[PDB]
Amino acid sequence: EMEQRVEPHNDYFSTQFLLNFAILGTHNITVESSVKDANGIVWKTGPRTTIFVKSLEDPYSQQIRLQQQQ
Amino acid sequence: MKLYCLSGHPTLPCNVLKFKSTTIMLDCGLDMTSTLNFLPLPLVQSPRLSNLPGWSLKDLDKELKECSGHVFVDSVPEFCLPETELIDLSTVDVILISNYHCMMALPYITEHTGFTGTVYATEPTVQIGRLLMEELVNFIERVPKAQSASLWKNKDIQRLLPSPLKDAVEVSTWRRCYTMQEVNSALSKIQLVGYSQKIELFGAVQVTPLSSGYALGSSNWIIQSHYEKVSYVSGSSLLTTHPQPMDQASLKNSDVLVLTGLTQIPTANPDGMVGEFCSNLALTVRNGGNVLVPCYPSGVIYDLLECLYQYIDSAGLSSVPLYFISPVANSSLEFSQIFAEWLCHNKQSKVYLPEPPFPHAELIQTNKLKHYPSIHGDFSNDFRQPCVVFTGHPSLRFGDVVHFMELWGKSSLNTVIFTEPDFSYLEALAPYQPLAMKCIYCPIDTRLNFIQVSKLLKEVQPLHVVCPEQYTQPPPAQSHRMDLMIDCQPPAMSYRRAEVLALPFKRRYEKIEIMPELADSLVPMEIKISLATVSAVLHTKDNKHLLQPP
Amino acid sequence: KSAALHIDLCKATSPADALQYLLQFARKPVEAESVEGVVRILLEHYYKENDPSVRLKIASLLGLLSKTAGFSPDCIMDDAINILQNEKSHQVLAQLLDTLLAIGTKLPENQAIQMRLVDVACKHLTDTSHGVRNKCLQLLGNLGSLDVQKIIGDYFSDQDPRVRTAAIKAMLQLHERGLKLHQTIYNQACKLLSDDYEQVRSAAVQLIWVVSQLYPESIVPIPSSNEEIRLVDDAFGKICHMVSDGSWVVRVQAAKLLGSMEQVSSHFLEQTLDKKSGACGAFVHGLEDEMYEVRIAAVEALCMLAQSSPSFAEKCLDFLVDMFNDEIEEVRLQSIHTMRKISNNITLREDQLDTVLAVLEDSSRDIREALHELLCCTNVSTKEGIHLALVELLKNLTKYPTDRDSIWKCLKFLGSRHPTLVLPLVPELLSTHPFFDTAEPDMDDPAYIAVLVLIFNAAKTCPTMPALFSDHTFRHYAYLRDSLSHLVPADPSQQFLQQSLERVYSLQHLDPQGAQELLEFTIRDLQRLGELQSELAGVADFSATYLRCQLLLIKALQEKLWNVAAPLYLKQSDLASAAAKQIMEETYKMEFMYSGVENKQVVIIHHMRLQAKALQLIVTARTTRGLDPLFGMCEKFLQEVDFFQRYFIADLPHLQDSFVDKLLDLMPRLMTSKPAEVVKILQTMLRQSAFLHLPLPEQIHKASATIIEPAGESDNPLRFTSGLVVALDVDATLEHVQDPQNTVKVQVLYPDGQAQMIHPKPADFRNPGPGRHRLITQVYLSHTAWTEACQVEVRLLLAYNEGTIPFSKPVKVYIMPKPA
Repeated sequence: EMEQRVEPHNDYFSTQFLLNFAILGTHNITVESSVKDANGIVWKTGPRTTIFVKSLEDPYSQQIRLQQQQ
Repeated sequence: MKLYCLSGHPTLPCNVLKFKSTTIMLDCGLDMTSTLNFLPLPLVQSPRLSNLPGWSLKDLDKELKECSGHVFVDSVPEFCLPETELIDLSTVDVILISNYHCMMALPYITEHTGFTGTVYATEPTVQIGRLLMEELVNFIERVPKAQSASLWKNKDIQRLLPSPLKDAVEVSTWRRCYTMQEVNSALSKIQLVGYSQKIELFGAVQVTPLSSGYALGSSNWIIQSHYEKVSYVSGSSLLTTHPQPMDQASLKNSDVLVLTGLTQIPTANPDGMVGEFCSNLALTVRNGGNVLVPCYPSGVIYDLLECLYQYIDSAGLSSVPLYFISPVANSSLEFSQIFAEWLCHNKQSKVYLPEPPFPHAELIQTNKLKHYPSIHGDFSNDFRQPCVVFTGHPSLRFGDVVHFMELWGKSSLNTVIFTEPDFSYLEALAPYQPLAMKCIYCPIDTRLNFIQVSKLLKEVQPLHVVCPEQYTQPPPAQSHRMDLMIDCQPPAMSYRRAEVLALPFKRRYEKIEIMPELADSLVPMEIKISLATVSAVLHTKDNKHLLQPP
Repeated sequence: KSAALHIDLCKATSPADALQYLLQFARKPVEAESVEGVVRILLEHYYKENDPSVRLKIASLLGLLSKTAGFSPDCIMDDAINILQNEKSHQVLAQLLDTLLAIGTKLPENQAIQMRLVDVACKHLTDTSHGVRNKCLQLLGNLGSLDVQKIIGDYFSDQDPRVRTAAIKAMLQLHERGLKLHQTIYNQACKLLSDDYEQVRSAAVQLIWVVSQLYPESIVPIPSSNEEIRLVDDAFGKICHMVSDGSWVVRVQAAKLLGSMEQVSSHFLEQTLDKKSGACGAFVHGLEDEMYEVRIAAVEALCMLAQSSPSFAEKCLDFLVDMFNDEIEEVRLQSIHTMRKISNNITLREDQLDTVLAVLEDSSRDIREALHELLCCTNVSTKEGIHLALVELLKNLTKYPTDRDSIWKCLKFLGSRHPTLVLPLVPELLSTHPFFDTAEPDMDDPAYIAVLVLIFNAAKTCPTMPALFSDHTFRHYAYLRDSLSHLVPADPSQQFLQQSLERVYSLQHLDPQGAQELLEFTIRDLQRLGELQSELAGVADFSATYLRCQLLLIKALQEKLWNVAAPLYLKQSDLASAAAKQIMEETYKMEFMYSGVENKQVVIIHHMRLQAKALQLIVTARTTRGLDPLFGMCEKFLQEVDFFQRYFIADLPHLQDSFVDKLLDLMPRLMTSKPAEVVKILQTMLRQSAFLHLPLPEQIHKASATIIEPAGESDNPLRFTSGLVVALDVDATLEHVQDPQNTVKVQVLYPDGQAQMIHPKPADFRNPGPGRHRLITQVYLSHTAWTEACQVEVRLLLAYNEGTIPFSKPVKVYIMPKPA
C-alpha cells in the first residue's frame, strides 16, 4: 500500500514507485489516481489500471533455497 | 607503598601506584564491554532494529527496546571509564601505558580530570592506538545517534531491570565517546620511549618499558627507586608471536609484581583456534556462503592473515576475495610494515633482505586481500558474493560489522567467526539474535595462561604478588578448576575496583653518593667488617642526596 | 538524605565499604543547606576514622562540596583549619590544602580569610612532602597578600623540580592577578633558567619574559664585564639562548616569548639574524629547526619584531624568501602571510621578486591565494620587475584559470600602487602599433582583462597619459566599468507594511466575504512586497502566514456544515478539517522558521494554535456519535487552555476580547458544562472572537535552506551493489537558522515508504558568517536490488521540541542498486 502526491507542472506528471514481491506467483497490482483540488478536496476520478506481475525465481537461487531447506 | 585500583577489569586495568614521592598510573583501560547493553549503531537505518518492541516497567519504553527476550538501551553505546574520583588525577605525575588496547580512555584522564603530568608509551602502541581511537571516534560519529536514554541509570530502576542490564556496574560513571580533538590533545602529551630505555622521573624513580610479546610495541614496566623495584606485568605472550619476545630476565628480584592482562577463557589453545578458524572459513566459502570476521584492524588479524595466507593455496581458495574494511585499514597495514624493529628475530631478519616483514603485504600485490576505508566508496563496486570480510568493531555495536550482519544474517550459508576474546560472544549476538547465520566462537587470545604464569612466577620469584580478584578465584564459567588461578607461596594480594592496597614492602636504605673529599676524611677503623664515624652536611638536589665535608 | 549518609557511614563498616559509599555519594549534587549539613557530618566523621584513604576521600569530597554554587563557604573554614591542625598524612594534607584553595578562590572579597589561608600555607610550606609544598605554593599564588614574594623566591631553590615549577607558576599567578614583582626575581630566574628539567626551564623563561616586560628600562651590570646592559636586552639574550634548548616545546615557548619583547634595542635585533653575545643566530637556528612548530613560532616572532622595528624587516626579508620553500605547507603559509604583514614600505629587488614569482607556480591553491595577497601588498621598483610579475601572473592564470578574480585583484593593487612604473610599459602590454590600426582584442578573455585591470588602475592616479588608449580600449574601459566596477576605477516599504497591517486590523467589522477579500488582497501585497524588498521579506511572509491563518479560520467558520445537523454532516466534501490542520502547520512554521521571534509574538502564535485546536475539536465533534471520545478530547482541549493560561499569565491583559480571555470569563461554566454544550458554545464563540494584532519584530528573517551538492539535474544513476552502501555528499546553505546544531535534520526518502531521518553531527555545521551556516554531511544510502534506477528524495528538515516540518527544496537523486 503506497501513496505519492505528485504535482503536474505542464498538465503532465511522472513519479516512480518501488514494489516488492517476496511471494512467488502472480501479483495483481492496481493504481489509482485521486485528484486534490485547490481547496483540498479529494476527488477519486482516475482510472484503476491493473497489471499482473509474476515473481519468477532464479534457477541458482531456487537451487540454493531448496538445498538450504532440505 | 600504596596501590589504587581504578578498574575492575582484569585485561583492561587502571592502577595508580603511589610509590615514594612519585605517583604512577599503570595503564588506563576503557571497558568497552559496557557497550554490549546498548542497541547497535548501524550505518543505515535497518528496518529490524528500528521497530523493535519496547520493554515496559510497571513504575522508559522509549529508552528500552527488547530483542529476543533481551532488553537493550536505545541510546549511543557508552563506555565504562576507569573510576577517576578515588585519587585526584592532578596528583598523578606519570602515566605508563603498556598496550594500545590499554591506552583507550586516555582522552578521559588527560582532559576531563585536570591531569597535567606526562605520558610514556612506545612508538607502536601510540601509533596503533591512535588508529584504533580514530576508528572508534569515526564509528561513533558516522551516523550520530543521540544520548536520549538516561532514566535507566537510576538506583531504583536498575534493580528492577533484567539480568544483563541489572548486573551492569558503575553505570552513572559511563560516558559518551570522546571526540577527535580530545584524541589529538591526549596523544600530543605522550613522550615516546623504546624498549629497555631508562626514564628518570624527578630523580626519584626509574621506569623502563620491557618487551611483553603480546602485541607489537606492547611493553611491561618495571619501576625502580634505589633498592626496591615494582614490576608491572601487563598483557604478555610467551608464544611465538610476531613482536619481540617477553623480557623475563629484567623482572627478576622485584619486591612486588603487579600482573594484569591474563588470558580470557584460558581453556583454549590459540593454535587450535587458528586451525578451527581456517577450517570453518574454508567450509563456509566452499559452500558459497560468506565469512564475517569482526576484528580489530591490528593485532590478531595479522596472525590470522598470515595463517590464511599459508592456508588459501593449500585449500585452493585463491578465487575467494578477502576484504578488510576499516577507516584505518591502510594505515594499519603500513604501520605493521614499518614497525619491523619491534618484531621478533624471525620477522626482523626479513627486512635485512629487501623484503616486507609481514607476509600480508604480498596479498595486496597479488590482489588476494583488498582493503577499503569504507563500504560505500569502491568496495560496493569490487564486491564478489563468496567472500571473507574482516571489518567492524568486535563489540558488534558499531562499525561496518553491524551492516554486514544485517545484510547476511538471514542466510544459513553465511557465517560469522569470532577471534577476539574481549567481548562476550552471546551478548555480542544478542541484539541480532533471530538470525539464521552460523556463529563460530574461536578466540585466539595469545596472552599468558595460568601454567605459563606459574612458570613465570617460579622463574622470577617476586616477594609479593598483586593481581585482580578474578585471578585468585576460578572463572565463573568453570568455578571448579583449581589450576585456573594464580597460586604462589605467598597467597597473593587481590584487588577489586575502587580498592586501595597498602603494600608493606617499603624499606630503609635510600642510596647516597659520597664525594672523594669526604671519603679520605673517614678513617676505616677495624671492627671485624669496618666502622667509621662521619660528620658531613647533607646536600639534596633533584631527589638525589650528596654528602659534603664541612 | 544527610542523616542517611550519617547512618550508612557509621553503621555499615569502617575500613573499606565506607570509601565505596563516599565514592557513590560524591557523584550527586547537594543543595546548599544540605551542603552545610553534610559538611558538618563528614567533618564529625573525619576524626573517627583512622584510615588514611577514607580521610583522603573525605578531604576530596569537602573540596568538591565547597565548589557548589549556592553554598557560601565562610562558615566551614575554621573546622577545616582545625582538621589541618592535627593531620599527619601528607596526601590527606595535600587534598585538604586543595580544599582550602577552593575555599579561598570561592571568596575573593574577604581579605581576613585570605590572610588566614596564606598564614596556613606559610605554616605548612616547611612540610617534608613535595605535594604539600606544591599545594601551599599554589595557595600562596592564588591568594597572596596583594612577604609572599620573598617566600616564593626562597622556594625557587627547592630540591624537588616540581616544587620549583610550583613556585614559579605561583609567582606568575601573582603577577597575573595584579601584583607587581621585584627585581631580584630576575637574578633568581636567570639562575634557574639552566635547570636540568624541562618544566622548570619553561616556567623560568616565562618568568624571565614577565620580569623583562615589567622593568624593560632597568639597568643591570654584566657579571663578567664592567659595561651595563638594559634589562630587556639581557632577558632577550637569555630567551634567545633558550631558543636553542634541547626540548622542542621549550623552543616554541622561547620563540613565542621572544616575539613579545618589542622594547629590545636594535643592536640585538640585528644580532639575532646574523650567522657570524648569546643572541647571535637565534632566529637563524629557529627557522631551520626540525620541528615545524618551532619554525612557525619563530615566523610569528619575526613578524611581531619586524612590525615593531622597521629596520628589522629588511633582515627578515631574505630569510622569509628562503623559507617560502619549506617542507610543511602551514609553515610556508605563515611565512607568506607574515611577509605580507611586514611589506609596509620595503622594496623587493630582482632575486627576491622572481623567487616569489617562481613559487607562484605551485599547485596548492591556498599558498597561491596567500601569495596573491602578498603581491597585492608588495612594493617594488624597477618596472621590468613589474613586467615580470605580470608575465608570471598571466602564466599562472593560464595554468590555473580558477584564480582569475584573485589575479585581477593583484593587478588592481599593482596598478593602483605602482602607477608611474606601469606607464612606460603600456605600449608593450596593449599591442599598440605606432601606425597600424590594431585589431580589437577579444573581450571576456581573462588574460586581456588582467592586462586592462593593471592598466586602468595605473591610469586612475596618473592622468598624465590616458591618451595612449585606442578607441577599442576606451570601449573596453566602458565595458569593464559596467561589469567589473569593483576592480576598475573611474522607508516606504516599512510604512506600506504597517499601513496594510493596520488596514487589516481596522476593517475587522465587515461581512465574511469582504474579510476574505481583504485578507487575500493583503496576503498578495505582502507576498509581492517580500519579493521586492529583500530585508523586509521575512517580516512580510511572517505577517502573510499570520493573515493566511486568519483567512483559513474565517473560511472554515463560514462553511456549509454549520447549516446542517450532526447526522446529516458529511466529511467527503469537508473543508474545515483540512483548514485546522493547515493552521497548525502554519503556526509551527511561524514559530520555528523565523529567527527574530520573541515572547510578544509567541503568545499570539500560541493563541492561533489554540484557535486551530478548538476548530479541530468542533470539526471532530461534528462527526462523532459517541459521547465519551468527544468528552475525552474536550477535556484535553480544556487542559490545553489551562496550560496556556498558566504559561502566558503575564501577557493575558493584552489580549482584549480575544478567544482566550472570553474563554476565561466562561471557564467556571466550562468545567461544569456538558461537552456537547461546550462544543456549541465554542462554535458560537469563535465567530465572535476578535482578531489579534502582531507586534512586529525589529529584526526577523526566514530560516532558508538550499542544498547544492546532490544537484538534482543529472540523470546519471549512482550505481552500487545491492545490500551495500552508497555515500551521498550534501552542501546546504542554511540562512538565518538560530540553532542549526540541534534543529536541522536531513531526510532521505526512498521510492518505497522508507523515510529515514538523519541527524547531522555538530562537528560539520560550519559557520562562515553571521546568520550563514554550511552543512557538509556524507549521508548513507542502501537498499536491495532494483530492476531500474528509480530515484531517492533528499530533503532538509527542521525539528522542534515534538514534530518536524519541511525546510528546504526537495531534491531528487538517481540510485541504481545493481545485484552482486
